[PDB]
Amino acid sequence: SWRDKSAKVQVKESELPSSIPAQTGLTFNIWYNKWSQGFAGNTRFVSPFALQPQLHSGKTRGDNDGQLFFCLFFAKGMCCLGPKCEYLHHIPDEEDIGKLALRTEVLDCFGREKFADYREDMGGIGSFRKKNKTLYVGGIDGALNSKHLKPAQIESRIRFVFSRLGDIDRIRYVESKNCGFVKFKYQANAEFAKEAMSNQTLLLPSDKEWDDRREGTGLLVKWANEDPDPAAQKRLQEELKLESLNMMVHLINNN
Amino acid sequence: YLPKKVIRNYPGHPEGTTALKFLPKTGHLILSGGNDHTIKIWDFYECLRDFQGHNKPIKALRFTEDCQSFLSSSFDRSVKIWDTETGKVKTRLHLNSTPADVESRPTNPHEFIVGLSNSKILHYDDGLVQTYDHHLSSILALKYFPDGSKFISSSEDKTVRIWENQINVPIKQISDTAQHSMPFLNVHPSQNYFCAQSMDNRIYSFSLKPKYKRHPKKIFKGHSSAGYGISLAFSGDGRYICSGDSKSRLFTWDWNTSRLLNNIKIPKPITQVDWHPQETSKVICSGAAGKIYVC
Amino acid sequence: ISYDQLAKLSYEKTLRNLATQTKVQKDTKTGKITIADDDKLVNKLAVSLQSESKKRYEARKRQMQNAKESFINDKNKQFNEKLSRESK
Amino acid sequence: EPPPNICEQCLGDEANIRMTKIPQGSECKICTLPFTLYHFKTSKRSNNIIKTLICVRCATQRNICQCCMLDSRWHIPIQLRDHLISLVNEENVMTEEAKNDMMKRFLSLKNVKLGGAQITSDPSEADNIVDKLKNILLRKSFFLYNIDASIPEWKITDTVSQLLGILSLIVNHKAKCGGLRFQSSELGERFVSKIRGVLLIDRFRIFIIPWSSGFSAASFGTNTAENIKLSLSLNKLIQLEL
Amino acid sequence: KEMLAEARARLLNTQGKKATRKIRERMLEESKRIAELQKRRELKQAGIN
RNA sequence: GUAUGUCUAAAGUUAGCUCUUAUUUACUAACAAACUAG
RNA sequence: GAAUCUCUUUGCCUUUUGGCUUAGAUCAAGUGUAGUAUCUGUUCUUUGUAACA
Ligand SMILES: [Mg+2]
Ligand SMILES: [Zn+2]
Ligand SMILES: [Zn+2]
Ligand SMILES: [Zn+2]
Repeated sequence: SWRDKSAKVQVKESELPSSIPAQTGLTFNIWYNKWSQGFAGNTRFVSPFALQPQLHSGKTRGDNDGQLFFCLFFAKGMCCLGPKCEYLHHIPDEEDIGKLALRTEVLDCFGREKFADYREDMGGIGSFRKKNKTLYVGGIDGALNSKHLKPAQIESRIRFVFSRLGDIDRIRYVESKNCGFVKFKYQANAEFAKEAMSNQTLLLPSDKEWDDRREGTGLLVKWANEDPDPAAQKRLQEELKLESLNMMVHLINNN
Repeated sequence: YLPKKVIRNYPGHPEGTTALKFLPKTGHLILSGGNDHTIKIWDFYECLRDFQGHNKPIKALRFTEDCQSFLSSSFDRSVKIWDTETGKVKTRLHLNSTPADVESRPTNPHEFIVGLSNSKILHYDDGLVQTYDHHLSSILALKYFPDGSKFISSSEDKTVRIWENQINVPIKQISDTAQHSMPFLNVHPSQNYFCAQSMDNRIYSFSLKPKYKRHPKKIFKGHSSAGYGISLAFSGDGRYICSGDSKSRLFTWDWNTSRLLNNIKIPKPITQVDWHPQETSKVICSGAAGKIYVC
Repeated sequence: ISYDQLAKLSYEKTLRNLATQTKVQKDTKTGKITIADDDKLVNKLAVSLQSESKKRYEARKRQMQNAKESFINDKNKQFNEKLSRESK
Repeated sequence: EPPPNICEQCLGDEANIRMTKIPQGSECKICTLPFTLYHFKTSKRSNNIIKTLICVRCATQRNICQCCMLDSRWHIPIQLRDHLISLVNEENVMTEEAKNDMMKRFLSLKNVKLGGAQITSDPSEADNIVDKLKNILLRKSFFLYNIDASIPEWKITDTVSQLLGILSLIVNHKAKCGGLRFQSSELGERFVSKIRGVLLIDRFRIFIIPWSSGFSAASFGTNTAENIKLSLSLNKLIQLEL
Repeated sequence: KEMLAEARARLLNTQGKKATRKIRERMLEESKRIAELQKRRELKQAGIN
């Protein structure tokens, strides 16, 4: 397990890529750290680093310091200071999200600040108004490097990938729109998976395109909307009413 | 003569059947490009074949005057030239934009024009030949002249540009301040008029002259053609005009007075309207239903 | 005449319109007054106000219809009608 | 200069807590107006710094505190307390949250307590709706049948783990079917020992099958038109069981 | 005839060229808007949401 | 010729009359016989 | 005798002139090509009966 061992150095300091992005312009804007005088070619890229949870989990200083905010670069898979990082370098389990119960509707599980509503792109950190658990998973075209697959195999790959990242409520790949909808037991598992599979690939090492892994543009994990079919609205309303009845019991026990 | 009764069934797609045309001068086949499925051909009654190799719906399905192969303009960024006898692969134009109506010059089977929606038109042979970039908007519909040798283009702009046989530069660009656009247009078969729909619910008619200015009172006003890609039609040797609308109605027209004749109540916006070059009184129409009602 | 007299005469006209046609509870905490209002009377007032608005609408269209001195567009002939009404 | 709303749970189980005021600290996360921001630490040696993220007027418009963003009286989310007030009064009291910037500023500067804030504001109507709440509560692979869509994957993992002593799992919800998978030979023998038997999660019955085939998600169906059809046929097979 | 026709062309010149180009631009907005709705109705009868 | 304005999928959100045809006239053009803008 | 509809007149203005200064200021001295617009000239047109499902 991960409670026993210490967290590993996932990458050296010298083995990180530079913070200067890929050149998408003429000159480098050192205030916003971006490129200008031209916009042709994608800023977006396949991320070079993956998570690999069972190898790289472990006990950091964050367990010694008692802090229970997770590590944004463990989820990206690109921490330099492995066992010394102030944040947590393991999967969010039930007890850690249980200790996140006081602050996870204000901050996320990485210490980032949740904003008013979502972006126009529906991707980012998240809201304090929706108890959002479902992640839209698009961008599967370049995540497969435009390889012809059946939808059941892609759904199997997305199920096996997001099974590494916590407890799963429900995954449904859409064959007609080429996207998944990965719903989790907790909100913090959804936050951790959105940071985790940000711009990685669904490619297995058993396939021939493993050398040309970082060619296209990877996944697109984003926060999803409500599920607009009335059956999932029905299950949403009845699960929210059951959680409200639990909170009825809590409010009567309080006063 | 006028169409007056909704005669035959022809149950095509359960989807839209978004394109209907005829073989010129031999009214034997039709074409029907539905939303989900592929192209079907009805005779006169009978059926012939499907044309698999599309995934998305199809704007227009234009023949040649060689008539052996038609041209498919699908929404899936791909233009395919299909034989009417076997149905094989001549070209597969994988494009950049969703193509508009895809037409062919009456002289050559080589000469072959594809409209786009990124404001360009590409001429081809049996393979790029020459671009065409003067429309500012997405280009909607194309035509030609008697026996070709020039070319007609109209867009989501109000402009109509007569281009020539492989020449970028327009002879005339047709624009006023009150024109909506020209979303579809067919040559009147005396090959001297110039009819075109416009989303003031009106069918304008220009000339084919050097002094190219329009003629008054030949404007066909009583429609609801505002938000659908509705076709025009012409009878044998130019006796009437048929045109669909969004009232689930088909409207015919005279020439000298240009007034309403038959307001049929065909059971969804009636869009694709063709005459016969053989039968001098009957008109094939299809809306978004798929059932191809013949009048 | 004047807006006071004209309000008075329109009130007399609407009472003539009714002549051609023809409890109160409160809570403790909220104190909001619930008045029982009969549905026939509610939608009869609604149909009456819509009929008055449509009657005024059609009479105003009747005034809009009339065209019979020197003008370029429609607003101009309205302004010339205004000057012809100023000339007494 | 109003003092902040910070409830007893954000500050924590201490009596002497030293916070830091910054006048015109940051834009609040509701209306993007600046305000005096109070950041502190729950203990003296806490690693987490806790700051107010909304202004005082946005706090009193929702009757919520500024740090944990829950109710001042009840310490619960805004959406759920609005849902509870809708359960009580039979009136859909919803919190009208803005989306335009000028609408955010406009909706925060006005003197009103919007949403369900007025009910929990004074303690009298708070305890009135509380005993109305009391009046309401007085009134090595396997295949799985019979999974209604309200049964998650994590409950199917948790009940099988609870009946054992603690292994992956694949459930097609549009096909309403389930499957379980592991590697240990003795774990399947122990799963047979701790029982087509029935899994009882929350009285919802799930039938088990020893599935000798190695199922992928393709075994549950290749498409969505197969999933609903197989779900109907398998519910008819359940009626054949019954 | 030419001078009288030009005179009755210039007496019609009521709106300025900025008002003329605003009527032109609002006409272009309505034409682009109805073309956008035309394209959406085609894609909605198609099924592409 | 400027100011300035407008367009631009890489990323997929879940069920008398009708007509051809020429002359004339009017307004426009950084289009021609190295440079000129509010 | 009670009242509806249509007109005529009156009253309300109903798509009803929404700043200023030196009237704010000054007015072709060509051609060819082209575009746009208009005039004029020119030609053409005016149903019963029977059987079967
Ligand atoms: Mg200036
Ligand atoms: Zn770290
Ligand atoms: Zn605020
Ligand atoms: Zn709090």
